[PDB]
Amino acid sequence: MGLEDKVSKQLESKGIKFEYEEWKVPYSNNQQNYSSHTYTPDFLLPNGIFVETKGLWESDDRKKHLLIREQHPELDIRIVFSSSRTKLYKGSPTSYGEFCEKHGIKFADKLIPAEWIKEPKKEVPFDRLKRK
Amino acid sequence: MGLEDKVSKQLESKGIKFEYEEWKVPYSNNQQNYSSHTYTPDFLLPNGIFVETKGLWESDDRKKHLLIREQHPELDIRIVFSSSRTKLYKGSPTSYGEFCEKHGIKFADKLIPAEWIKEPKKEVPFDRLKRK
Amino acid sequence: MGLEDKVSKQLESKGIKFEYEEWKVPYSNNQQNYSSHTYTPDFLLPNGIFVETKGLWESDDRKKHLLIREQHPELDIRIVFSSSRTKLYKGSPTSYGEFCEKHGIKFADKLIPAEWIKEPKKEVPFDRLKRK
Amino acid sequence: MGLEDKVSKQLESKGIKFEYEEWKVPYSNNQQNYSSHTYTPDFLLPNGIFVETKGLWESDDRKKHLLIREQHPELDIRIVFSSSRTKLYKGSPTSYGEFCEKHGIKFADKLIPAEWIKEPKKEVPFDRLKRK
Amino acid sequence: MGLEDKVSKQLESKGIKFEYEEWKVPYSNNQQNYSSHTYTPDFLLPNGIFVETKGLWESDDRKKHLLIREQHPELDIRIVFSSSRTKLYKGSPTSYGEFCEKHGIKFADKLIPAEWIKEPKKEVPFDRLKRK
Amino acid sequence: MGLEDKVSKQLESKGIKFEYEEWKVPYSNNQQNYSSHTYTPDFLLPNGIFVETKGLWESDDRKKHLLIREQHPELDIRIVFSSSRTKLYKGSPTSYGEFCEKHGIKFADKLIPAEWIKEPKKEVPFDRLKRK
Amino acid sequence: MGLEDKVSKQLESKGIKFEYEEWKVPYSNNQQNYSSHTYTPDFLLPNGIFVETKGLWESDDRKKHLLIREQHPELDIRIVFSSSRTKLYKGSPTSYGEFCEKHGIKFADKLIPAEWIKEPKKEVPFDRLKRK
Amino acid sequence: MGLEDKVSKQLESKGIKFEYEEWKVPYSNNQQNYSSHTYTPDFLLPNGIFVETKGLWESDDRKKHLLIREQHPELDIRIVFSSSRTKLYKGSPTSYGEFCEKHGIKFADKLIPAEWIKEPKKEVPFDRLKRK
Amino acid sequence: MGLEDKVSKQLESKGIKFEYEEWKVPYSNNQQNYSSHTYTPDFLLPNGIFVETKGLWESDDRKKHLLIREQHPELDIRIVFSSSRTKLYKGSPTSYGEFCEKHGIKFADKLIPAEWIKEPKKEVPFDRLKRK
Amino acid sequence: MGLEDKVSKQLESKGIKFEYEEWKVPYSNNQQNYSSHTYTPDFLLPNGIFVETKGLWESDDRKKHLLIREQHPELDIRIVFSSSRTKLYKGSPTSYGEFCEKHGIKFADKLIPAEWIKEPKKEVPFDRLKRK
Repeated sequence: MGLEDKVSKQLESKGIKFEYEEWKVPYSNNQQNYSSHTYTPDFLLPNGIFVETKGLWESDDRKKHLLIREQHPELDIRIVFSSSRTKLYKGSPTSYGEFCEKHGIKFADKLIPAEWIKEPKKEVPFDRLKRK
Repeated sequence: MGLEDKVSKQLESKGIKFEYEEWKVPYSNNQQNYSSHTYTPDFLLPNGIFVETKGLWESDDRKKHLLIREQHPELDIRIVFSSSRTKLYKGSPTSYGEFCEKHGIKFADKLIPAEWIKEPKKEVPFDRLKRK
Repeated sequence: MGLEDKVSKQLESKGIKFEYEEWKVPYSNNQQNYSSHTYTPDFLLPNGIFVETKGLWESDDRKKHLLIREQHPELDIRIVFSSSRTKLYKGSPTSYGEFCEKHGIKFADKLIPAEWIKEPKKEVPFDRLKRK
Repeated sequence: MGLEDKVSKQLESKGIKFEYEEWKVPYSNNQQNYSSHTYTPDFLLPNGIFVETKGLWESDDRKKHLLIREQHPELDIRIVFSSSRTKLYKGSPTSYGEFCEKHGIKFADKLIPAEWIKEPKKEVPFDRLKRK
Repeated sequence: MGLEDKVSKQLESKGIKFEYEEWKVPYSNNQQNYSSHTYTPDFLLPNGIFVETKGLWESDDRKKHLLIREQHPELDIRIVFSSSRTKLYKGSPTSYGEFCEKHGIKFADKLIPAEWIKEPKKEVPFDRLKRK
Repeated sequence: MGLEDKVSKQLESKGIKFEYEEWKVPYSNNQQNYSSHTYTPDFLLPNGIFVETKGLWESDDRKKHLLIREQHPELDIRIVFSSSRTKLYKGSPTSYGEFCEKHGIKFADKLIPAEWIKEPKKEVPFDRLKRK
Repeated sequence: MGLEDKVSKQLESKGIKFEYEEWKVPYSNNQQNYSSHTYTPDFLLPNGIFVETKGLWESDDRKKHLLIREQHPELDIRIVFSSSRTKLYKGSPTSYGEFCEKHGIKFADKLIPAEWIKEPKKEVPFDRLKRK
Repeated sequence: MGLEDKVSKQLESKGIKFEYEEWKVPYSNNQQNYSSHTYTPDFLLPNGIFVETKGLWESDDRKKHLLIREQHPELDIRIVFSSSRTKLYKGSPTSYGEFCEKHGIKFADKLIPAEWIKEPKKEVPFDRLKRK
Repeated sequence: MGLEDKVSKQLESKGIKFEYEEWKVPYSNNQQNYSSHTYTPDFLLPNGIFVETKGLWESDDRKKHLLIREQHPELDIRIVFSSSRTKLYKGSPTSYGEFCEKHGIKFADKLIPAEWIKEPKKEVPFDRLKRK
Repeated sequence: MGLEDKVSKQLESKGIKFEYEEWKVPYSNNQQNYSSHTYTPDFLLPNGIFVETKGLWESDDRKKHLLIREQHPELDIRIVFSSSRTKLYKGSPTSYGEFCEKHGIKFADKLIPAEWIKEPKKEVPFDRLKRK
């Protein structure tokens, strides 16, 4: 390279004992791959609401939930738990419920609340969805 | 499913007509992949300063220089441009130099400032480094 | 309620003439009201980069962009301004470009940079998109 | 468009095989979608102070409050918590009260302070309100 | 006052020549009176949109507009100007238009844009309004 | 009206059926009235320190003390409480002292700290002050 | 003191060659003087508005203005610049106008707006003010 | 000024009965003074660290430490209290320890941690200091 | 130098009794050493996760962790606390758990979650890592 | 530790082939060193102010001024350049003047402002200084 070379020459002219393309700096490049996936709620109420029954709620499941929320604010996806009191990880002070309150997720225990069922209808962008 | 069953039965008991796992919600998983690579500075001065000559500076090149600054603070890496007055893109008001200034990247034009070569020697962690 | 009755009790005893749940405060919210829309970028490069040529870029087209970004992080969308030098509005110290830089939106001026065109190809989830 | 045609021109000449306005990005917004609602505080004192006795105060009843505030700055609404000591959610360093203080919401515990009752009377725009 | 007196005595006991309720500190107390008022748009389009014709646009008029926006986000009130180019105050660099863009107000010159008229209908809370 | 007329005629020309100034939008004008008053500290020590005794500390009292701190920084005003351990409201975790600490209000209990009385004399702007 | 002795024996018990209360670290403690001062606005219209004409307006005069603003919120003081277009200082993307806009300072260009002069009179706390 | 003249002239032609420089606004600007004060750590460890033991930690001394950190960043001064638990003041919801963490001050309880004792030496500018 | 001479004559031309290049203001310039270091995680599961057990965990160990995090983003390092319930430090409203939650650090209590152990393996950059 | 032991035990019973303290993570913590350096203002005005004239203002010296401000807040050091317009560096969109305003440094062009010359005296700690 002209510039690269002109520079080495500059160093050589001053009798500078430098090192040429000898050392390498190890670093890790974080690529962000976006893999596209699908998530199917368990029940779709007539009023447009979506309900997901969940017994055990893994970290994957949670994150994925949150992703679905960020990317699709037009959807109402709520979770019915067997025990909203269950703790995220054994020994942890945080439950499925709390974590739900935190990121504002509507949830309930054992059965879909009558309130939810009786809620005023809202359009669901089916065209945006993919049926099974 | 257990809890699932119960829910669906609840729904049927109230005669609510619902859709059972009919639709899938598409979403993309923002995966952060971390691949790893090496960066080889052009010259290593006797005082410990690493210098990279650079005619044309690309986008990748920039990000890359930035990852390294974060992942390797101990290392002193500087750029020497054919022209720091060059723009990142056609019509772009922002220039190489402005950019490096904006990120704390010491740089210069055409040749290595004698001042650089005169700065007091500093240690270099050859251990953390690999060779060619 | 218990707290409610306690509170109404203290007041009653104290002889505080007061009104219980008599008035309703007319208020409004847009919480669960997301109307589905579409945004057709101007160009789609093979490597997958979307380009949106914009003359005037008002404060609303800005909101829409940040919006579409959050909802579609899997897509690469940049802007070719007629002038990134333009201020958010006459009377602002900030320009279109500076906005884009702060918000990490890739942009160019008048024409689509060659660098962009020569970037390494990445996938595009056409399913998640509707074709005119 | 001119900019649009210029951009498509450069690309055409350069031989860049590209797609012009072919795909639409399904996105969503709640911009102009405000559903009208009502909030009935629990008590209305003669001096005009509204009091809302609240046991559990979740992260949503919070949003509604700040909301109703902005929209009705002319009204005086305070909260009698069963416990302002409660944290926003188990796992938070912040409590109900501290939230209220930061956001400038007047609050008491268990009972309506006498001080409140004895404050100097101020008008109330009953027209702007619907009575149950 | 017991405490007040106990303190003076304390000062007297130490033969401290202090001054008693002699000086006053002048300060101004800013009361926030909320006067309730009304604002009548000039035209109400069938699609729920409100339009206000405006020739001259005083500071009062502006502020009031903004108030109406903050307090009633459920209403669509737009302004048709004779000259959106007119400057706020003579000599000023800011126009009715710019000020409009700034606070995101939809405006137009001389006539209601056909686009506006053709916009998709939206409910108007008449019950919330007061007719003339 | 002129521009008004034109608009309405435009509307009629397209046969659009509109409502002409039919409804008024109610809103409250947040007026900031600035009344002015005086504050009379209980004692003025020979060193320039103003002291206010205070058994029970009300809400008005607090705000008032705060206006003065802003409007009159030069003046050194301190409170002496019968009990700084007292709460602002029943059940309130927050106490007088905590409050003054939170706002930089030097205070003390029962009696004037001899340390105060011992602090070096500072000027007092009697000019800016009024007498009784 | 106890802690000192417990700490010095600990050191000594380990044979730590330390230095005991040997060196004095110098520094400078600061207090704040308050010089009473006065600012004479240029004009005082019949409605109360105080107008101050201004050509140059450096950071120094600006600060003093904001200061006066804090201490005297009850006063309406506007500025008539020879040119609000003049930047705060050479190089700044900001001007006197924008600065004032951001700080709530009501400003104008060349002459006192007819609008100001018409605004409905409001009382002035001449008590708080000193006459020339 | 020319601006002053012009402004009044326009005021005159319109016949506005204004007041020219007839009133002064009393405000108080505050100057800052400095005291040549001196501090004195308790112990001076071989590795440079200055350890100061502290029983009751007055907010005053708390200020000094803040100053010294700043004024002498070349010095390492840590604190060892009889209790890093003690609260800043009566009823204080904050402990000395919290204080030090908020400002980056290294502390310890009862005796000097061995980790500190073994910490690597670092020059101490005895010239910038004074001997007892 | 020119400016110096122009400035000194100006002073002299006014008869200003000033002092010329007489005093030297002392200060301390700082550089930053970089000591290469290493941290040995406690366990390394088959899927890549590095687990580090922890009882006490003071600000010092916390910082080091965050540091390691910055420099080595490609590494999954979690912590198993004896009790995440333990506050960062006495008095803090925060605990090890919440701290980690806020900082993205994946933590657990008492033992290594079965979930972690099941997570799908991911590559480790052993190049970047040194073996014991 | 007991925690370490327990964690591995559970790992063992489940039969997880893990690696105990088998890998070190190379990271680099950086220490901070200080140089006893000395600065020297150009002129020392009677009122205390130290005026330093400056032609080309290197970013290096820019750092020093920052340090000195901090390390010696008891001193007033201002700058007079041959141009407060000059840019920090080649292609720099920032002027020396801007620099000083961002850090609160008082500057002037060509000669020392008379305002400075007439500014009220303030002690100068000649003891904390050294003579040329």
